[PDB]
Amino acid sequence: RQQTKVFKLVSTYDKVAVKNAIRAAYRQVFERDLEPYIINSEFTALESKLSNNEINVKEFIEGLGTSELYMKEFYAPYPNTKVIEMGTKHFLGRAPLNQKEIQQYNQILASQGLKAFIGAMVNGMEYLQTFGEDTVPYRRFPTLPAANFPNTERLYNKLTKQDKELVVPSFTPVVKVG
Amino acid sequence: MRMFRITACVPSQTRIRTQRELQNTYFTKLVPYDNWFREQQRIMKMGGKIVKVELATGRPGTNAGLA
Amino acid sequence: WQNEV
Amino acid sequence: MQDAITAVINSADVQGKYLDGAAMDKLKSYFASGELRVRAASVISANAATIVKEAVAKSLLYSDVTRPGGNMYTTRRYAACIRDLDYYLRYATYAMLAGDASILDERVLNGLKETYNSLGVPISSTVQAIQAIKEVTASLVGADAGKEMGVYLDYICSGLS
Amino acid sequence: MQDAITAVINSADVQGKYLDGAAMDKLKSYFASGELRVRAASVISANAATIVKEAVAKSLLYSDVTRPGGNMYTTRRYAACIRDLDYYLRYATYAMLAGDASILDERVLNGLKETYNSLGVPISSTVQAIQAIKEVTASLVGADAGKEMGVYLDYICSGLS
Amino acid sequence: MQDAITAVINSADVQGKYLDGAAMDKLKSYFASGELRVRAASVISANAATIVKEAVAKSLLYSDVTRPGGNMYTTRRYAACIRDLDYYLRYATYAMLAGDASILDERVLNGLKETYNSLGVPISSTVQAIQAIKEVTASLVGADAGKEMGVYLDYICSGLS
Amino acid sequence: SIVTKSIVNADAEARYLSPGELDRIKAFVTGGAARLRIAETLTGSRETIVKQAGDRLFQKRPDIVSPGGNAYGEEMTATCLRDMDYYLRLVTYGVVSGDVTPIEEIGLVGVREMYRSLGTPIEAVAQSVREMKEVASGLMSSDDAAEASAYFDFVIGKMS
Amino acid sequence: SIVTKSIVNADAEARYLSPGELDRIKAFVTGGAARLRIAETLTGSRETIVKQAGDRLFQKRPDIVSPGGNAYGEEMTATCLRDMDYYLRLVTYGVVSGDVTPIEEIGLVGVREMYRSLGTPIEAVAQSVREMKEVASGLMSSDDAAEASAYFDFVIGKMS
Amino acid sequence: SIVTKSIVNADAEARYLSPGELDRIKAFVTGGAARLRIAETLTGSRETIVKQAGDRLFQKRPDIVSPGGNAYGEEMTATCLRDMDYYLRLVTYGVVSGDVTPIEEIGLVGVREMYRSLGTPIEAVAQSVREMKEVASGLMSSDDAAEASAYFDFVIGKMS
Amino acid sequence: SIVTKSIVNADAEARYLSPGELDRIKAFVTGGAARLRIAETLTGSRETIVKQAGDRLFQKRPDIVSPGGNAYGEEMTATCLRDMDYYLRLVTYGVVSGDVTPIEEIGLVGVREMYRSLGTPIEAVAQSVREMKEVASGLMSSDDAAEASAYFDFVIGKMS
Amino acid sequence: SIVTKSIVNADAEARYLSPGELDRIKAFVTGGAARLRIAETLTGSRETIVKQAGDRLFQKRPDIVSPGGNAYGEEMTATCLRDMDYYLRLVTYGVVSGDVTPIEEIGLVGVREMYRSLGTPIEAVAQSVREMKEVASGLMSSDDAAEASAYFDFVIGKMS
Amino acid sequence: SIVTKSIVNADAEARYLSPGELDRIKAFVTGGAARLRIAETLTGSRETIVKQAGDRLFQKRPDIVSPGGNAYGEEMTATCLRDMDYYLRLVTYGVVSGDVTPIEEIGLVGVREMYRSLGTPIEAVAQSVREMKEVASGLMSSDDAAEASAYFDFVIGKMS
Ligand SMILES: *[C@@H](C)[C@H]1/C(=C/c2[nH]c(/C=C3N=C(/C=C4\NC(=O)C(CC)=C4C)C(C)=C\3CCC(=O)O)c(CCC(=O)O)c2C)NC(=O)[C@@H]1C
Ligand SMILES: *[C@H](C)[C@H]1/C(=C/c2[nH]c(/C=C3N=C(/C=C4\NC(=O)C(CC)=C4C)C(C)=C\3CCC(=O)O)c(CCC(=O)O)c2C)NC(=O)[C@@H]1C
Ligand SMILES: *[C@H](C)[C@H]1/C(=C/c2[nH]c(/C=C3N=C(/C=C4\NC(=O)C(CC)=C4C)C(C)=C\3CCC(=O)O)c(CCC(=O)O)c2C)NC(=O)[C@@H]1C
Ligand SMILES: *[C@H](C)[C@H]1/C(=C/c2[nH]c(/C=C3N=C(/C=C4\NC(=O)C(CC)=C4C)C(C)=C\3CCC(=O)O)c(CCC(=O)O)c2C)NC(=O)[C@@H]1C
Ligand SMILES: *[C@H](C)[C@H]1/C(=C/c2[nH]c(/C=C3N=C(/C=C4\NC(=O)C(CC)=C4C)C(C)=C\3CCC(=O)O)c(CCC(=O)O)c2C)NC(=O)[C@@H]1C
Ligand SMILES: *[C@H](C)[C@H]1/C(=C/c2[nH]c(/C=C3N=C(/C=C4\NC(=O)C(CC)=C4C)C(C)=C\3CCC(=O)O)c(CCC(=O)O)c2C)NC(=O)[C@@H]1C
Ligand SMILES: *[C@H](C)[C@H]1/C(=C/c2[nH]c(/C=C3N=C(/C=C4\NC(=O)C(CC)=C4C)C(C)=C\3CCC(=O)O)c(CCC(=O)O)c2C)NC(=O)[C@@H]1C
Ligand SMILES: CC1=C(/C=C/C(C)=C/C=C/C(C)=C/C=C/C=C(C)/C=C/C=C(C)/C=C/C2=C(C)C(=O)CCC2(C)C)C(C)(C)CCC1=O
Repeated sequence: RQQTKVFKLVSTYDKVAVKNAIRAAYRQVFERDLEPYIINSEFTALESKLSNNEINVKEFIEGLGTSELYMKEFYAPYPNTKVIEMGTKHFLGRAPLNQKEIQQYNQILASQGLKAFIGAMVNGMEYLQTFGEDTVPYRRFPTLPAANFPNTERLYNKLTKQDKELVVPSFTPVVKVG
Repeated sequence: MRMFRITACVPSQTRIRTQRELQNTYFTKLVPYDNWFREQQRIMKMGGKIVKVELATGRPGTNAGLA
Repeated sequence: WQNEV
Repeated sequence: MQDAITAVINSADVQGKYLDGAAMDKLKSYFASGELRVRAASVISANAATIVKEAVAKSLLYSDVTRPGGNMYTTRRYAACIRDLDYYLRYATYAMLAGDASILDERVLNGLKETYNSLGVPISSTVQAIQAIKEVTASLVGADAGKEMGVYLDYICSGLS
Repeated sequence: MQDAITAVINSADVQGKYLDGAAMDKLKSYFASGELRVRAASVISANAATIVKEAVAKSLLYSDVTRPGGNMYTTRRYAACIRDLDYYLRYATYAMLAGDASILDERVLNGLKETYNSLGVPISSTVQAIQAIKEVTASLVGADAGKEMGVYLDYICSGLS
Repeated sequence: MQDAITAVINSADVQGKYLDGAAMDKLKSYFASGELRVRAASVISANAATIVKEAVAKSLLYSDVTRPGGNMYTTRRYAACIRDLDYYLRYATYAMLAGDASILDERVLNGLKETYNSLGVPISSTVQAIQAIKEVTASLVGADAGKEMGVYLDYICSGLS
Repeated sequence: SIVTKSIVNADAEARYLSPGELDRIKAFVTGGAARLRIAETLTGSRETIVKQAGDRLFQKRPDIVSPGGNAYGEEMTATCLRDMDYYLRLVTYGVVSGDVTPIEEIGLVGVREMYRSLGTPIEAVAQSVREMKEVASGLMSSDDAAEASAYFDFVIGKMS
Repeated sequence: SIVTKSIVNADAEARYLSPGELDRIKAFVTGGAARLRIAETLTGSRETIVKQAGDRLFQKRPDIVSPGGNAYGEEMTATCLRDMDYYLRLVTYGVVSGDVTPIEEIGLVGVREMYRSLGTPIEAVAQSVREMKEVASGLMSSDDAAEASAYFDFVIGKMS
Repeated sequence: SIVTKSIVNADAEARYLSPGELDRIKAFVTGGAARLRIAETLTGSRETIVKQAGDRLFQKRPDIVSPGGNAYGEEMTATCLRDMDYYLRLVTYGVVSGDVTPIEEIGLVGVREMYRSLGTPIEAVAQSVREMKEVASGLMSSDDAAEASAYFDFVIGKMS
Repeated sequence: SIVTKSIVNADAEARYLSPGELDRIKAFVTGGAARLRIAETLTGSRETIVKQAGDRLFQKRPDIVSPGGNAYGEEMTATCLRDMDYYLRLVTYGVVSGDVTPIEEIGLVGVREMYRSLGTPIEAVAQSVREMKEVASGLMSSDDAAEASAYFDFVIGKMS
Repeated sequence: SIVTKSIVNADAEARYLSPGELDRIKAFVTGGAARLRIAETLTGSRETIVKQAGDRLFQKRPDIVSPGGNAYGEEMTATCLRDMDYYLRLVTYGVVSGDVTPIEEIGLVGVREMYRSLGTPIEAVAQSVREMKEVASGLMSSDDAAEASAYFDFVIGKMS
Repeated sequence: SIVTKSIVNADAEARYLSPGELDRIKAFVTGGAARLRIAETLTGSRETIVKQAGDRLFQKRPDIVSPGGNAYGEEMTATCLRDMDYYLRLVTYGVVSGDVTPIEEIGLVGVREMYRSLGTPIEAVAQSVREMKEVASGLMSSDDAAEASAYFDFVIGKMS
């Protein structure tokens, strides 16, 4: 929680800093360096746009999310619930908040697909209040609400493709309506 | 995909951030048409002022061929 | 001209 | 945004003195009007979707805007216009609750006029649509709240003009 | 984005009418040309790296632009220039396949002139590099295919200029 | 960013030539000034908050800016001024230690003037605060280092102006 | 057009069009004559097919034109006829495009909100476009029935 | 104000004001009369409240008025009394508004950094705000004093 | 209910309930006798309230029962009466609880998906709930009529 | 496979296969006979195709076997020919499957890391696959030659 | 320059360039005489080290100078010597500057892409840089050799 | 330690340490001897430092040890000296590590909330740390005095 670096693209003049931020964003979104997962870098246009400062780091993160590679890695081989877990881990930095969030994101993934899910989870108020418009998303250690910390810890304590089980399939409701 | 470019100034109303902030305080960014409504709603709800907005990419009134 | 009730 | 109380407080604070007789008179006026504002808000929350429906019907449907070649043509642009009028009605109700036009300025009119100009949206047509909103909401809330809701809708139109 | 087919569809959509004889023959013309366009796109994709290679070789390499002081000196901006040329070739192939330049002005020319002016990129050198691209592609694919490739490439040139 | 060392290296690289006698003399001059620059930077960083303290005290405090109706009214705006003066002092120290006023252009002056214009920050009062900071730093860190800080502070205020 | 869709996918992947896409546009361009024939047949016989399908929709759903329905009143049934004309023209546009993008973005994306605002029973419109499907299949050739029915099925499913 | 808070809460959910929220604004507008009466009580004796609170704090914290202290000197004491008056005015604004948003926005955000820059002990000013709280409670009815105590203690806790 | 709403709102800001929330709960619990009596009144006229509510609805929108409508026979009209009693029970739940959230928890979340998968015109359902409100206000006191009309109106708004 | 590719692209938007994808699957399943015939024509001449392609490459680019080169050793010449055979198998897989997905999944993605770790020039092996394509087109029917050269061209251009 | 890198780190942490970096800058500015002397040592004999490094590369990698290879032509080898001269000049710039920021900002950012568009065996370029480092170390005096070798093998590490 | 921060930054960028990081580690290791000397000097006089620091603090702030204060009893004064010993140990830890990382990680994150919970005046604790700084400077060499006063001033500023 303390031994980490937060990548803020303070200025695009420093090209080395821009490249470092881009690589860190790749690592955060995809969990790995995307050298052995691509023929060639397909995000070159996004890199050029960010380097010219025509878009913000949030736009770069959204473009990474709304990419064929992400749906190849974390959407294609997993059900919708696992996709929700992985997406909220990669972008928001923490596990699903509750069953309301899971229900909503399932609704988007059932009505508009993965691009709408990524766009809603990136343009949400929580994303801007946490990472702003210039910070690459980073792993978070939330205290609240209940069970968010254990779910996030379980999500982040396992390497990529460690297992196919669901850390947070759904929160068992204490009170069932009707 | 009918892209907008928006020049917006979002001030800080709660926290006095001690590091540089013009990169996200007054910024000219690119936002897609589909995302633009949500982005502008978020910006207005955050107290920022939309200094300018324009349709940099796309043609107005295009009935078909908006991809 | 009907509806299956 | 601001309301009547916040507006009065800021007006007193900008020159940095306490609330004098005029400020508390304004506060009394807003407190008296609060009952009517809450009732009109309840009515509009009742019939927002309706008011939008007959407003567009008497202002937009079967006109040069909805037909092919018009900006409201196509189901996509129709849904966009419907959502625009829905948000306009909701924010006019919000301003009616607050008693202040600050919410319209900093939440409905910043970045919207030039957004329409970029999209080529007909400003003169949306003005008449908002006026239809005014008349329809006046027919429901009554004249007393109708005049103030029309004041807010006219503020929206003038900012959009 | 819109191709020739989608351009015709939109043009008929503006008047909200079924496709008439003019659109009829436009669609026939596009479908006739598609037979050659597909082969041209395939052959261009065959050696897209190559054409960029010898085009830069005959147009920019061993010149003051690539020498120290030139705007291609240092490996970073050299890679940027090569990536830009790859973008130009790919998007011109996209336009040729689609048969319409909406993609060109919609993706590659979005602020490109302003970016090049601010960055100080030499417009004349870029135009000469694109002309080398056009000549190499025309020689590789043929006279006619090179012709419709070069019309789009000259569109990039005009947008940059 | 560029400093005296980086400035000399860039000047040599644009001609694509190795360092020569003139570049060597520039490097030795910067190295000689490095002692003064480092000690001035350390002394400024030791009591930068105090420098801002007597800077604001003798320029803005008990004036129309701090009183209600000014842009320094309210604790939030006062903290904004404190942080802005901290920005200016820190970046002036960075420029002085680097020896080149390139950090100010690409990290401070970039969008600062128009940002203040959009936020309504009075430019003249900010320039006066910069002058007060210049005088305080000159009195605190000696004459030569004082003038070195003052030249960059004047650069900052001129960019604001 | 499928050419636009293939270009969009290739640009998303940042790659030139794959052999599958090239074969797709090749088959589309070689078979454009049949699509144009379908478009011409639909345009020529649009007025009769729309009227017949509207009549069959009335026969299935008489309440739509009952005194109190959205289509009741000769104005409000002529507007159904015009809406069916619009959807038939959209299907004709899609047939000559090879994909469903114009159908999606002219009358499909946001159709539910429009028909909620107007109060139209969207399921009734689904039945109407179905009836358009049977009428077109009746008037049009057997082999082209699959091609036309694919687009009609897409419109029905999305707008159902 | 509670009206602004309810409006923002509804807007964040993209809805209208719920019935219970509407009753909450009903109650707030009903109690506005008592709120304005408390505001009158606070404003009428502002100078007396400030003077008594300042004297009490000076007796309780003589270091600030002692030589070498931040408030030492007649001008410094006058400036501190001006700050006391400012915070009393903010408390009155919060009382009339029915919430603490105006107080926080005007004189509670960045106050720590501000007073650190000014070299003023934040705890001493918090104690002075407390003293104004007791002085106002003494000059005001029980229910009114309880109502104003919420804003007074909010200011004290936020600054402390 | 209102207590649940206040608890959730406080939890959102991670704070104890404000005095406004506390005395709102105070007034609600003190006045709950009238709310419970009004819920009793609505429960007692349940059979009749549903009876003339459905009668007026069908006389206003016969298409839902006419040829082509969702509820043609006495069987589907009985299903309408069943749903009608459902939402009467929901309004009673809201009246006793005092806050609309249980209604949202029961008969307002995903309701559009329900009445699109069933073909039911949701506008007709809104009209039926409006007939609820009209006849129920007819059979109760004016102030109690408004107290119940708050929840009936909220259900109507969630309909359209 | 075009099947799996279309399914993945469909599930990306979470909806059934579009009419264009279904039409492409039509064409692919219909032409699977010709695709598999190209499968036999490639699989039956593997030794001759690899022999001629590698042999002619070795005189286009003598540096691959020049002193200090990547493949001076006769063992390294055979290793390069084994890479030849692997890539030919992968292209046959792609041709039979009708999509470039098997090539990507087996022997294309990460190839740049492959050949930088082993130091082999990417351009030389791209010329290798080009010679593969030339020989294969020479040794098969014209339409088969074009169909196989589509996947040859894909692998060549896309890795190179 | 070390000062620029220190300023960048401080700005990233929003610091005042803490004494742990100020002493490093002090030591660099005091000892810059030795670094600049190494600058003359490298610059004056640049032609020498360039020639022997190119020689050694050609014995170790003669394929690149072979007609198949990239360096063949008696002018392509001239361009290799020119690139080696640029890299030596960059190393001199970095040595005088005190850090590797000029190295990466001039000739390391995207060097892989730069050499991929020319077909150059980038690992052979790294070997040439290694030969240059060996020659320079053998030509200069021990600790100066290590000081230059830091920037050199930084260049090799980024180049491989 | 600078080693830990450098390794964390390199891992965040997923790269080996740059030459600037390496020679920073070089300088840190070289100065480790003097840092260990300062740490030993502070550790060998721990009881003396805490004793005179507490005596001077109580002389300056007698109210805390007076009856009714936080540190009235002998147990309370011993607990103050215990906290003093903690902070001196943390200062020694930071001096050994060459940075303020251990101090902030152990006894500076949430210290304000902790002492607010215990009712301990933060300013009194800051004055205690200042007294320790004075004593250590008095019994230690001037350069070492400044080196330790860096950490002492960091702790004092963190308290304030
Ligand atoms: C007295 C017991 C305490 C005390 C007070 C004190 N304050 C100042 C100076 C200033 N106080 C303010 C504060 C505000 N201005 C605003 O507009 C608001 C927001 C509503 C606040 C809170 C300001 C701005 C100043 C600066 C002077 C000016 O008026 O512009 C002083 C004098 C400081 C000096 O050095 O001149 C004093 C003494 N100080 C203490 O130590 C006591 C705890
Ligand atoms: C103070 C003496 C004068 C003054 C200043 C003032 N500034 C703001 C707000 C901002 N100032 C900046 C400037 C910078 N941020 C940076 O990161 C840097 C470069 C490193 C600079 C120069 C910004 C970005 C803002 C807005 C964002 C923010 O607050 O962080 C204010 C507050 C405005 C408000 O109420 O929103 C003030 C008061 N105003 C005066 O009147 C003085 C002359
Ligand atoms: C008929 C079987 C169904 C039906 C139809 C109906 N439609 C309207 C009114 C409109 N229909 C449209 C539709 C479109 N406009 C477009 O641009 C597109 C694509 C090209 C479509 C699909 C519009 C926009 C209107 C508004 C009027 C106008 O066009 O100006 C009505 C009238 C409803 C009313 O209240 O007036 C009706 C009756 N209604 C049914 O119940 C049937 C299921
Ligand atoms: C209807 C009365 C008029 C009309 C509407 C119309 N609007 C759009 C597109 C947009 N409208 C908005 C609106 C807002 N953004 C905000 O932040 C606010 C505050 C509530 C509002 C009102 C936006 C952001 C867009 C663009 C993004 C999006 O549409 O999702 C269109 C579509 C234009 C087009 O498709 O090119 C239309 C048709 N059109 C008229 O003719 C009426 C006068
Ligand atoms: C030589 C040992 C290896 C090799 C290199 C090689 N390079 C070129 C041509 C060029 N390379 C560059 C680029 C740079 N040289 C530098 O020193 C830097 C500074 C950062 C850069 C970016 C340039 C500019 C050219 C020539 C173009 C121009 O305008 O000058 C060649 C020739 C390629 C050709 O076919 O022309 C060669 C041979 N190749 C090997 O095989 C060796 C391992
Ligand atoms: C090459 C023919 C010429 C040349 C090129 C050059 N370009 C840049 C920098 C940029 N180029 C672009 C352009 C695009 N980015 C995109 O994503 C697309 C659309 C898909 C385009 C057309 C941009 C945005 C930049 C800025 C960001 C970046 O550097 O990536 C440079 C570098 C300039 C610098 O100083 O950094 C260069 C060298 N230069 C020539 O001399 C040729 C004539
Ligand atoms: C021939 C066209 C080029 C060439 C070949 C070459 N390859 C190697 C070594 C290996 N090549 C591979 C590659 C693959 N193995 C696979 O299974 C796949 C497809 C699924 C690929 C792409 C591997 C794994 C090796 C090493 C392990 C093994 O050999 O089994 C060498 C030897 C390199 C060495 O020095 O050891 C060579 C020479 N060389 C050229 O110059 C041609 C351009
Ligand atoms: C079915 C359906 C509907 C339509 C429903 C319909 C068709 C509704 C229409 C109902 C109609 C036709 C109502 C007629 C009302 C006439 C009145 C009150 C005039 C009275 C005149 C008087 C008292 C004058 C008396 C007189 C006076 C005083 C004199 O001075 C002397 C003479 C004179 C005679 C003039 C809806 C639209 C609701 C929904 C959709 C839908 O499908």
